[PDB]
Amino acid sequence: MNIFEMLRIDEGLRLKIYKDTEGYYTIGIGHLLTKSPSLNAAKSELDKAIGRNTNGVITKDEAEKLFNQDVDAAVRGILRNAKLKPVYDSLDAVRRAALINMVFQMGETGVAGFTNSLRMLQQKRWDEAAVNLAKSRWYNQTPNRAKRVITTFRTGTWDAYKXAXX
Amino acid sequence: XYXXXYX
Ligand SMILES: *[C@@H]1O[C@H](CO)[C@@H](O)[C@H](O)[C@H]1NC(=O)CCCCCCC(C)C
Ligand SMILES: *[C@@H]1O[C@H](CO)[C@@H](O)[C@H](O)[C@H]1NC(C)=O
Ligand SMILES: *[C@H]1O[C@H](CO)[C@@H](O)[C@H](O)[C@@H]1O
Repeated sequence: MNIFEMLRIDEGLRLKIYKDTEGYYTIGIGHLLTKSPSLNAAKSELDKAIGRNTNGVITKDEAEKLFNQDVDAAVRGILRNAKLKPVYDSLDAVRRAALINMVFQMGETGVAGFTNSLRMLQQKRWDEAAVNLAKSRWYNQTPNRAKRVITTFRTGTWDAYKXAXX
Repeated sequence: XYXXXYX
């Protein structure tokens, strides 16, 4: 498995607009539509992205397209960032996926702030990096996801990924 | 169903 299935486990999936934990309108696999409080604003952003009158509801193929765009944006973010790019360059593909997941969640600037953990990863110090990453605010606030992401950094394997909707 | 989650 791969970055796409990983983020599927970590982000959920909606075919109808919903409010994320911060109260923002979202659809698909964690695709933020707007930070405006207006549902009509969110729908106009969605209609613009999709090129039709969606009424807040998208198809699976449309969700998939937004998702691939957002994954590509996470990678562009890494590649543009002078702290992230050399770490990423040095990582194997599995650990690269873990870095992309973090950027997907919190943005390049957030991930770039993990200065010590990034140096540890650059030095292949996997256990130290995992220990250090678990000290963070991120880990405390989203531990289910952060544990899995951290195990992926630690092991370089997909082992951590191996109701309430429908 | 038809919508997603998880709630
Ligand atoms: C939905 O969750 C159910 C309850 O856990 C599962 O039984 C069911 O298999 C799940 N369905 C899917 O994951 C398939 C939906 C296809 C979504 C693909 C769109 C994304 C954007 C690639
Ligand atoms: C979806 O809900 C299930 C059941 O509570 C939970 O295990 C899983 O972590 C949830 N996924 C996300 C992305 O929140
Ligand atoms: C699961 O339940 C919530 C009800 O709170 C809905 O918002 C959602 O669309 C889904 O039906």
